[PDB]
Amino acid sequence: QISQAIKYLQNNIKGFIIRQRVNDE
Amino acid sequence: TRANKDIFTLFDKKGQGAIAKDSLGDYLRAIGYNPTNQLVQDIINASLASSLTLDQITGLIEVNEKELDATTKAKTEDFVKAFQVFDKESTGKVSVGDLRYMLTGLGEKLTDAEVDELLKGVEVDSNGEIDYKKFIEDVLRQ
Repeated sequence: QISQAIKYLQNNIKGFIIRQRVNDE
Repeated sequence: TRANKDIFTLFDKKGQGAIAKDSLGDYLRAIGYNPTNQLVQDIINASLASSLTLDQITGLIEVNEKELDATTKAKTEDFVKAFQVFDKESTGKVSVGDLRYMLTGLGEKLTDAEVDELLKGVEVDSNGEIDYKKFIEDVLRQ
């Protein structure tokens, strides 16, 4: 199902956003 | 397991030798994990002041090594079918608008700000489309 796949992707996106932010900081 | 790589100081810009307990999730993300908010709460809720020292955090990570490491095992194949749902012509591309829809309207619903931050460096073509396999690869790169 898509809901589960999207949730898993969202967790990884949150990770990615923070890692990009730390790089920019 | 995941090294600090001097990230702790960015979370503690006030020389406290500790960071906000509510920053633990983002700290874990910064060093390389991808926890759900729930996992973060299970870790803390399990001697834990409004703040945590680096040593306390390191202790938490060692105890939860397997569970945290399990959040870094996603593969591109885990998400292709989800994007294929929004792939009109099976071109391997999704419109930036549909991507925002997917991320803010479904699942855990990210905010529009989070999606703005995510897309900052994501290439969008002349048709307003994104190569989703390439996008997934970028998001998952360690």
